[PDB]
Parts: sequence; C-alpha cells; structure tokens
Amino acid sequence: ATTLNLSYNGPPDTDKNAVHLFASNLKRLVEEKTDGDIQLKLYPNSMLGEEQERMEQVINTPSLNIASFAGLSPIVPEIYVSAIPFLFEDYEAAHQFFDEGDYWNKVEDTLEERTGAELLGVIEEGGFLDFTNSKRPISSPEDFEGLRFRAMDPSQVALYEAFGASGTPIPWTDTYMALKTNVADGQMNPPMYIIMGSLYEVQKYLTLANVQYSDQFLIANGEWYDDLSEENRQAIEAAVQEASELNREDVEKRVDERIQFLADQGMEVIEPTEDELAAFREKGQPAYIEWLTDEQGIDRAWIEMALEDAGQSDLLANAENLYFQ
Amino acid sequence: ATTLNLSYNGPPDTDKNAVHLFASNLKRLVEEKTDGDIQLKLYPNSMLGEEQERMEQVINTPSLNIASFAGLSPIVPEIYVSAIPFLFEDYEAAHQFFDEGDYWNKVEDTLEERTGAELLGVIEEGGFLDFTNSKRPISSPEDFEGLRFRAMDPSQVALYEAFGASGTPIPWTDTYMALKTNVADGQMNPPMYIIMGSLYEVQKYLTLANVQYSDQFLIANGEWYDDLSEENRQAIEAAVQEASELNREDVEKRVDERIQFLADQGMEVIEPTEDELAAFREKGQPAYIEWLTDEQGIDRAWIEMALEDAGQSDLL
Amino acid sequence: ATTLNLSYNGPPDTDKNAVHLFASNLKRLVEEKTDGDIQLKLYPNSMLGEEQERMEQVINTPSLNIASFAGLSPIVPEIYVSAIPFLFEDYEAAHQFFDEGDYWNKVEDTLEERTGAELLGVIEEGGFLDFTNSKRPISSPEDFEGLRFRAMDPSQVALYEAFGASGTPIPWTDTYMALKTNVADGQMNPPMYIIMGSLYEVQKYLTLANVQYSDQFLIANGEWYDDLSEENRQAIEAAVQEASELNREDVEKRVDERIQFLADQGMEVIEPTEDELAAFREKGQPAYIEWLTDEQGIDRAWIEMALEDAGQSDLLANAEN
Amino acid sequence: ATTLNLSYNGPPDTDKNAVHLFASNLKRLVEEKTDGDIQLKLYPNSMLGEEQERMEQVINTPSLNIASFAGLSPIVPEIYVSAIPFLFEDYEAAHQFFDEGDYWNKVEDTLEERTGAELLGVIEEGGFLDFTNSKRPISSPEDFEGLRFRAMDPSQVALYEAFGASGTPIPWTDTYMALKTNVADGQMNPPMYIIMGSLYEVQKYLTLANVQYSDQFLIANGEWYDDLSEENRQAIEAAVQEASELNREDVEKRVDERIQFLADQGMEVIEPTEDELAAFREKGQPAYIEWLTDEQGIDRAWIEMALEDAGQ
Ligand SMILES: [Cl-]
Ligand SMILES: [Cl-]
Ligand SMILES: [Cl-]
Ligand SMILES: [Cl-]
Repeated sequence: ATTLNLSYNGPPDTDKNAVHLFASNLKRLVEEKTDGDIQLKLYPNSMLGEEQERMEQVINTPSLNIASFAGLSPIVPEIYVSAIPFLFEDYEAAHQFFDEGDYWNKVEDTLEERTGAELLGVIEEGGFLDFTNSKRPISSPEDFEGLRFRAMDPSQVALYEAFGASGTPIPWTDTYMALKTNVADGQMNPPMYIIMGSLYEVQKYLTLANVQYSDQFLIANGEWYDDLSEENRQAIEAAVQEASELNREDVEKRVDERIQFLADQGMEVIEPTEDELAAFREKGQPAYIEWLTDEQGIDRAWIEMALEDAGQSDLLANAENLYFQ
Repeated sequence: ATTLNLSYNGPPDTDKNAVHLFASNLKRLVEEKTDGDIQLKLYPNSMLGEEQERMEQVINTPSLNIASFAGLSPIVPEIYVSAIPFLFEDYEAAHQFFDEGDYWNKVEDTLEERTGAELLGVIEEGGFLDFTNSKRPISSPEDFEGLRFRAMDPSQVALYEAFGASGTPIPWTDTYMALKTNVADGQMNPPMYIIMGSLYEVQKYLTLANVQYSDQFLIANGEWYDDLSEENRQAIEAAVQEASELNREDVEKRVDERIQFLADQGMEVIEPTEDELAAFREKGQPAYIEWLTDEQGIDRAWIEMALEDAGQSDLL
Repeated sequence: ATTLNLSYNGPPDTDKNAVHLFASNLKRLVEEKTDGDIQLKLYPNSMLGEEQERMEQVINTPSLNIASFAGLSPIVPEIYVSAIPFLFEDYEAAHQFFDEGDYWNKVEDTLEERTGAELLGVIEEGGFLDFTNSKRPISSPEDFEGLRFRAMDPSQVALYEAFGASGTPIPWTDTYMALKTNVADGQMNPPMYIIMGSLYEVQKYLTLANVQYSDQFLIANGEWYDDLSEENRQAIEAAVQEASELNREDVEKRVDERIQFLADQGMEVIEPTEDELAAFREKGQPAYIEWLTDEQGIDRAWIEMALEDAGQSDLLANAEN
Repeated sequence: ATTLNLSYNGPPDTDKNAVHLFASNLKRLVEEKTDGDIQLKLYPNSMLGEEQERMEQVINTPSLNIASFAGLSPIVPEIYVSAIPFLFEDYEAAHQFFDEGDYWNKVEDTLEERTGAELLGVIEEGGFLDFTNSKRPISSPEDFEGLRFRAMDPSQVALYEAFGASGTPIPWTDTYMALKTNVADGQMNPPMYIIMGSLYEVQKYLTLANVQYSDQFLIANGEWYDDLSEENRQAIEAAVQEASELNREDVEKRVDERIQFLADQGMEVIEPTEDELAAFREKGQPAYIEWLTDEQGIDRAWIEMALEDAGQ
C-alpha cells in the first residue's frame, strides 16, 4: 500500500473544524474504495507549514494538501473570479458552478499545466463569509471607513479598500494574535472559522453580510495521481465527490447553530437590511470586477464563463456600463 | 462591426465539400445571432496556406481556421488518442465523446495553454474512414504488405505500419498528384474527400473499413475570442453547435450515396466481412495503442481518460 | 513622453532606505538617458500593495516593481537556488553571478515565459544577512533550538529548521509588530532593514552571520518593455546598470556604520567564531540543498548551473552523498 | 548502463552524410567521456519516423533526436528568426550567433519551457543553402516567377512567395520523388543534401545563393538530461561541443569539392555576383521580416535581439 500525507488547517476536532471533518471522511472513503491500497495520514493544524510551503510540498512530493486562497492565488490568480462578491445566490448555485461549470474545469487544467498538481475538489467548509471587528458595529460599507482589516489574500484587500478601509495579508495561524494585539481591527470568514480560531475572544461585532462562498481546495501531487491505476484513480474521484457532498450537507445544516453560538459567547450580531446589503453589493461588486480586469489582467472569457456558470451572465457588462460616461 | 477571415480546405461547393457546408452555415448563423456585429469572410481551398501555416495564422492574427489532424497534431499530439481504430461503434458514440468527454475538454484547454488559440468545435465532415489504392484490392490487413500509403499525419503512418505498409506525410493539396505519379499507392479518407479530390481518377480499389471517425477542428484566435462580450461569445457558441449539428445530419444521410458515386466512377468496392473487420481491429487496434503509449509516449492517464469517455476502458 | 510607476518597500528617505536610493537614481538616470521620453513616478512604502499584489500589478499593467523573495518565490521558486547559505564569499562573487551567470539568465527567461514580466536587474540593498532575536545571544547553530523566527519566505523557514528553530512567514509591513508582540522571537535581514523597520526597538541580540546576499529584484511589465524602441530599451538597460552600481557602492560603504548605529541603539553584537561559522555552513548547506531537490522539486540541472557560476560545483554531490 | 536511441536523417555513410559524421562522433565521444554510463544506438535514415513523429518521441521518452526546421518549427516558431535571408556574412558570424547569442539562448530556454526537451547543440551539416530546380536557371529573383518549390517548412514557403514562386511542404524522405515526378520543380538545401538525396538526378540547375545557414538541432529528452550528475552533464556537453566542432571543420572544408561534384554530374552552376546577391536580398529580406512580425507573431524585441547578435 501507499501512504500519503494529507495536510490541512485547524485542529483535529470534527465539531470545531469542518476541514477536519472532510479530511477524516476522505481518509475513510479513500481507504475503503481502494481496498486499502491508498492510505492517508492526517497532518492538521497546518503543522507541516503555512500556505505557500504546503503548496510547494504538494506540487513536488507524493502527498495531498487542502489549500486556501492564500496558497492557490499566487499560482492561479484566475481563482479570484470565483470570489466576485454576491456571485452565488444560494448554495445550489455554487455547487453547480464548481461541479459542472466550464470556468472551474479550466481552473483545474490551468493549475495542472502550471505545476502538474491536480485540483481534485472544492471543499465547502463554512457558510457564506461574514465580517468581524473590534472597533464598532458594521451594518453598511460606510462603517468600514478608517479600519484596518486582516486579509487572507489580495482579493480581500481590494474589497476592504472598496469600502474605505485598508487591508493587510496575515497568515491564518497569526490572525488571532493580530486581532488580539490590534495589528488589525477585523477580518472576514464564515462562522466556522470565527469559532475555530476563537476569534470571538478578540472581536465583538459580527456582520452577517454573506458576501462570498466559503471554500478550500483539495490538491494532489500530479506525478502520484497520474501513476495511479485507472481503478484507483476512479476510486479517489468517487471518494472526493462523496466526502465533498458530506461536507456540504453538514456545513449547511450547522450555519445558523454556529451563528447563534457566536451570539451566545457575547458577540453582537448585526443582520444588514435589504438596503445595506444592496450597498455592500454596489460598493463591492463592480469595483471588484474592475480590479479583476485591470490590476489582475483577467480576460473577459474567464469572467464570462464564471458568470454563465453562476447564473449572472450580465454582471461584467453591467459593471462596465455603471462606470461608462 | 468586425469581419474575420475563416480559412479551410476544399472548393466552395456545398454539395461536394462538407467543410464548406459547415463554414457557410457558420457564417450565416454568426452574422444572424450577433445582428451583424461579427461577420465572417470565407477563404476556401486552403488558399491562405497549408495546414501548418494556417495554424500559425490563426494563432497570431484575429481570424478563424478549420484545421485537420495535420495542422493540430504537431501542437497537441494528444489528439491521436481520439483516432484509436474502431474506438467508436457508431456516430452517436463519437458525438458523446467530443460533446461531453473529459478527455476532449482537456485537449481544448491544452491547445489554449500552448498557443492561446481556442478550439471551438469538432466538425463532422465525412463518414468513417476508408482505404483507397491503385495496386490491388484490400480485404484484410495482409493485403497492405509492401504498399506505400500517403498519410495525413503520423497516426496514419502508425496504422499503415501495423498492417505492413509504409506511410509518409503528404499535404492534402498534393495528394491527387502524389497518387497520380505513384509517389504513393494509396491513402485513407471518408468517401467525401475521395470524391472531393477526384481521387477515383487515380485510385481503383476502395475498402469500406470504416476504421476511424472523420473530423476537422474549428479554431479561433485567442486574443480576439477571449475579449468578446458575453453576448457575442454566446452567439458564436450557439452558432457553432447548430452548424455542427447540421453537418452531422447532412454527412450521415449521404455516406451511402457517396459510395455509390465512387462505384459509378469505376471504383471496385470491397465491403469486408465480419471476420475481416475483426482482423483489421485485432491487428490495428492494439498496435495503435502501443504506438500511443510506448512509442509516442503519451501518458497513460490521457489514454485512460479517453477510453473511459468512450466506454472502452477494456482496451487498456 | 510616458510615465511609469515604480513601486517598492520602505520610506522615501535615501539615508534610511537603500531601495529608495536605487529608485531615485534610476528615476534620474532613466529621464536623462531617454531625453525625457520615459519618466518614473516613485511609489514607496509598499503603498500600492504588499508583495503578492505588486507582482500581480507589474505582470498585468505597464509599470515597474521592486520585489522581494516573498513576491517572486511563489512564481519562480528556482530563485531559491541563489540563496544557498554562504554561496557567495564576497560581494563581487554575487555581482558577476547575477550580472552574467547562466543560472540567472535562465531565471530571467523563466519569469518571462511564465508571466511575460522582465527581470531587469538584481538590486543590492543591504550587506549580507544577519540574525536578530529578543530571547538570547546566538553564536552557534545550537542556539537556534526552540526559537521561533519570522520568515520572509519558505527558504528562510528551511534554514531555521536546519538549525532547530521554527519559522512563520510574516509580511515585511507587519514584521515589527510580530516581534513586539512575541509572535516571533527573531528574524533575518541585513543591517539596512533592521534599521529601516526600527527592529532594534524590539530585538536585543544581533548575530553577524553574513549568511546570505541581500537583494531585491527590479521587474518590468513585459508588454511595456517589449514595445520600447531599441533606443529606449538600451537607455533603460544603461540606467539600470548605472543605478545598480551606485547602490552597490553605497551599500557596501555603509554596512559598518549601520552596525555601529545598531550597537548604539543597545543591540548586543556577536561575531560567531570561525568554528561556529563553519558549523552554520556545514549544517545549513546540505539541509538547504536537500530542501531544494526534495521539497521544492528543483532538478539537478538548475542547481548545477548555479554552483558552477558560483565556483562551488561540488556542493550538490556532497549534499547527496 | 543507459542505452539511448539517437535518430537522424540520411544513410549511415560518413562521406555522404554530415549528420552521420556528427552522430557517429557523438556516440564515440559520449561513451568515452561518460566511461560507458551512457551508450547510444544509432537510427539513421529517419528509421524511427519522419520529423514530426521523432519530435514527439524525444519529448516523451528518454532518447536523442537530430531535428530539422520541419520538426522544430511547429513547437518553437521563434527559430524562424535565425533563417532571415542573408542574416550571416560568413560561418564565423553564424557560429558566434548560435554559440554566444542572447536570442538563441532564449530559443533554447523556450523549447525547454514548452516541452521539457533540451536543445543541446546546433549541428552544422552543410554549407549555406542553395537553390535547385528542373525548369530554368535562376540568376535573378524574377526567375522564380511561376515555379513551384518543395518547402521544408513554412519559412521556405514565405521566401519562395517573396520571389514569386509557390511552395508546398514535403518531407525530406519524399523530396527526391516529388522532384522526379514534378510534384515540385525545385527545392533549397546545401550541396551536402543535394548530393545525399541524389537530387542532381532530378534537378538540372544550381544557384549558389548561400542564402541561409544550414543546421539541424540536437535535442535530448528533458527528464533524462536534467537529472544527470555534474560529471555526466559536463561529459555530454563536452562531447556535443567537440562533435559540433568536428562537423564545422569538415563541412566547411568540403563545400567547394561538393559543388564541383554536382557540376561533374551535369548540374549547371550559377555563382551569383555581389550585385546579383543584392537583388535577391532586396526581394527576399524585407518580405521575410514582415512575415515574421505579422503572420508569425514574433515581436520586434525577438527580431532586434537576433539582428544585434548577428551584427546587423
Ligand atoms: Cl459556518
Ligand atoms: Cl462521407
Ligand atoms: Cl546593510
Ligand atoms: Cl555542403
């Protein structure tokens, strides 16, 4: 049998870490479906390295890695298109987007062309993203003015600047401390990570913006994957699909529980009004799309495919028009 | 409005050139669905160049090109997997393979990665491929031994070698002359091309092997295509699919009529027996797969993906 | 005439920022040698973004960027070979290695093939790298044991781990606070950066290890550069060479005074013994070279090329055997 | 030990095939300098396939291949810049260009980046290229008008068209028969190939245009090459350099004798004057450079780098 390392973030606690839930289910399913020929050894807590280093590991050694935007975006910045604010109207749309969409199919091939690595699946490990901060209630974009937010990656920085704040990239493993010591005022993440990182200890205000879909990415070493027998490759694919489905089911049924847990720990929870959500969208969405095409140089095809796959084919044209004089 | 060149092979006669049928329907459909914003100008009969040059043209200038294996295989040799002999039991199996298969998705992305150009569709422009020659009837693999065939591309060379014949690449636009002057004894193509090139004038023996699916590939310049608006992109995509369906329907209806035409021009037509067809498969198919895997060195993962698409995993 | 933005780290203070010295000289020289046809506008303080964002900007918009390993290594990890510990015995060895070596020429081509961007030069913006920390004096590799260091990029993590320390990547613009709040015990940089980031206010011990060459990388947008007239391209090349020379001259002259400044601010300055320096090298080199080949997937041809350029070809087989 | 196939065109006859001279010297020197660790098995006469087939072999399997423009140009069209008509005044100009030039270094790196394969050397296997045909003598660019030439690759098609001829790509191994049967009227190659393919039997007219540098390209599978030890890497490099220089010396000394052999077989030879060459340059050079930038998408930067390396 062949044993592969599987690295991911957060503690080996199923209740508190949806990525651990996925990793554990994947280990069980891979070992079963390959009749024990492939075994996974779990390395939680980002113990083998932070995001850049774990990408290097999976690209160059027979292993698996669960990466965030921090790991993947320097190599495939085209993933930024999937984080257009308010791209997905519901969970179903995101599922269809990643499972069958032409854009994501190309993202997968692009990662393989550039590094050899295989993007095997998209792990839902939280609900839609919310904001937290320690300074003041945030109910609308205007309330960001002057604040400094921690960013996972440059796309978060772009969003914060669109709202009047500033942003700084800080690794996940240093985010609690950054917030504790006021290096940053706030961050963004689904309830799952806000709980997992105990961010409620160092953040008072939770804003239910539901601005982006929460995901991480299962990556496999290319040489290993391509040398599998077809039988084992098909087994791995089925195991990934099943574990992915299990995570979607579990995350979605726990979102409201997790938000109420944050309230029960003392966080002040703000539910933006319709107008406030419209303001987040109008301030955030066209500015983000402009950032994609200008600073990030992403061509129209990449964006159009994604919009089609999500069911909002007109957002690019509408953003261009909003700004046309 | 923008006007783009569309280059392709064969004379601009829609009844004798299934590629011109496709190009003409595509032009009509693109102009309609874009309300004139995108116009196509047809450059038939390979007038702008042979296959390599036309690939260079489409890669580097806003334009479209319909390419054969000869033009595409040097850039994406992985397309050879789609030409495994007897891979498709019928037209429907081939359509599902290209329309839905994972392997073809990867081929499309690989072209764009290597050149920027976009592979927009797979044009069915003849029935399954047959053999012609000027030396003797061919009814079994053994009848190839010693003959020298014209090849479109290296994958045909491999197939010919599997049957004991030699093969050499010669452009389509020199194929009539190559056969007339006996630079080669034979070639392979669907009836459509055998008629189109008047090859029955210089070939006597036709073998209905139906050995490979006949296709060509619609390619668009990437810088142009990938900056189109959503409206124009969707229009072109819809036009391509529609034109592709119209070609499949037309080609499939006319295969038997085209064979009849060849017989009328004096070709001696052999329809191999069930047993002879099995022999062609049992010699040609595993030899071709070994050529893919162990001679050309195309990685197994590519091949296995295509076989899964085709419902033929058993072949490897 | 045209105007291009040039982004880089640190304040627009020549005395405290050798990258600003370079940017200022390059601005002056480019304007002069192009007879005003190309003008540079200076964007210091990393104001247009941290390292990843700025690489995206220079790849996709007509502009120039001065990038660190943090910006470039995710795209061209082959640059890690140039940071093998103690690869360069003196500044001159590094100058010829980057200016004309076959390895660096291939790195240049690799960046261009992957992104279109042009690696115009290697800016010397400090002396050789030293260590700082707040916990204890470091004189031998063993003194790293149990410490946690801030890393610019994964190559520093690998070096730390070779000495029994841990490493955490933290952007430059948050490194002072990471040290103040004890997220990390230490970091590594030449005296220039230790001063520029005021790290002496939050670090006590300075070890003069002189372990790696300090550089950053001048990158130009590809479409912009390739569309220049031949005259202007040559003018830019000349300006880059001259500004690079000016920086080498200034940085090298000022290393000792910068160490004096750090001592005067209260840092305890330690020079490892010859035995200890040998131990740093004997432990650091083979571990680093194994990291290049194993974890980073860098093939033998790449490492071989760099070692030949550096006059150190035997290190690869030695790290293997 | 490792036995690698080395594929190339033409018969295993040292006297009649400069590529066999090279391949045989390479085998000898590679096995000596690696103390037997690397052994070559020679496959002359394009036995393992024509140009396209062999390129895929070397890209994907441990092996070596000597490729022409026909094999390399679909993958690295940037090689077309090295074939600008009249780019090189003499052999030494060409040698400096390929040996030291920035443009060629970029070509080498580009092949590796796209395919993993390593371009180890530029083999001189004939003198500068000449024109042959069976229809009429060529002394003026206008003599090409109405002729149909065989092309190795699209760059020859472009050159023929610049002069008013047509061109069609036909593999080397079919060129003799294409000319015999008048599928084509003419072709271009150095005297070495005109002799090797017996083209003098099917061509009457030879013009010593010396219009392009004759080369082929030694390519090695990347996975194999870039994992070599410093010792074996330096050994292969030294063998390639030594064998390359042996070919340059032998080819250059034999050009005049090879031309005389062709005259002795009945070919009518025209040796253009400086004024005649100027007319070919005026009609061929500007059109070719425009074709590079327009149709082939090769940018100004690549072309100017090459012109500088060539001292133009
Ligand atoms: Cl959640
Ligand atoms: Cl047909
Ligand atoms: Cl310094
Ligand atoms: Cl010669």
